[PDB]
Amino acid sequence: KDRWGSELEISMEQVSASIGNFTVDLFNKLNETNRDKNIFFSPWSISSALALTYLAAKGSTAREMAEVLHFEQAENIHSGFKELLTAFNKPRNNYSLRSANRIYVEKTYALLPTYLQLSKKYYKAEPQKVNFKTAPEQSRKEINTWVEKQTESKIKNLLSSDDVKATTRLILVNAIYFKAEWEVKFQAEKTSIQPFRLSKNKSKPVKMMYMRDTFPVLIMEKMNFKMIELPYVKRELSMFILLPDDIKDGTTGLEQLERELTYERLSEWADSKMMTETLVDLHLPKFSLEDRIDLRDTLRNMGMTTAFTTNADFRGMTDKKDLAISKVIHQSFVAVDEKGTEAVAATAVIIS
Amino acid sequence: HVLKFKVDHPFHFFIRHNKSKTILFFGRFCCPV
Repeated sequence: KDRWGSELEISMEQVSASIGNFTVDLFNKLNETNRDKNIFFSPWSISSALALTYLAAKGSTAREMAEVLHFEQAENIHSGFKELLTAFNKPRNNYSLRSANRIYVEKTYALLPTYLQLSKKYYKAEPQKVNFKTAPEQSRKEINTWVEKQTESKIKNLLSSDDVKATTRLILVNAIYFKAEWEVKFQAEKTSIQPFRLSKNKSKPVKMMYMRDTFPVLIMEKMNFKMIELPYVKRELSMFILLPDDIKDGTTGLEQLERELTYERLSEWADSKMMTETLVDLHLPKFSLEDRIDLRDTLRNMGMTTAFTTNADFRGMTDKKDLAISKVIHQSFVAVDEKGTEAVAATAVIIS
Repeated sequence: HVLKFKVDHPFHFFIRHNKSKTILFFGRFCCPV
């Protein structure tokens, strides 16, 4: 029967589905303002940090978070996060994948022992006492140093001076690091400078990688796009790319795609039975992106409001109703080249 | 004949853990550097 295995796979499916739904909702919200900019984030990192926060949440504070983060269909969302974390951190020798969580707490501020044992259980987050009251900069620096260590030195200064203050009582941090070679690597010899068209009337040079090989491709004629899967070693992870057939609008060529984007659509396309192995002439830019944002305003616009107010209820971790989220800092990095991809991010939920 | 897949204009991309189908990273690339 293996009802234990079946249950835990359902748990994991719940969190994966939540993260997918949250990814599209978050992108759609970020896109409303930033229609013409690069966007890059780790929804795993954001959701993990906010799930560790959700663990402490009660009442309408919790209910709002569950709705925005899509935790509604789960009796124990924290179990799914635990099992996914365990899967990602499973020891291996063929590529790098790891994620970690940590609780930074004001040394004077006592947290409920139930919260700490559940945080350790589900998120492997250990509490570290720090002096926020009379040493914010020393506390900020040690946090940034941990994040630096988890991100292979790619995120060296996650928190700024404006983020950590004397009023800060708790900082819940997630980090994720990924680096893997492609299953089939590009030959640098075949890389050449080519135009990347930002629009019908604008282009810039990029180093364009090239290979001819076989990849899963979905051709969606009636929606004028194609999608390709680019496996990393052993196909345990892949990069999916969704490309409109041309630039057929007045901006990026993504207007229609972004208007019609849903997780339901994204999900069924990615695993479509019509996505099949196809010999392709693949041209892919060598590119890198960095991003940093305080998601507070974004999350409030999505419906997570109470958590950022004086009425916030985090009595899952404390007996005092004196805590509220001040900031949700997220920083990300990715580098795509001929050998593979490096991707890394961190999220700090700052509570005062 | 070979299918042309030329990524020389804006696209969406994501990195997925395939067994669980979890999206670990998501982005849009529309603007070099």
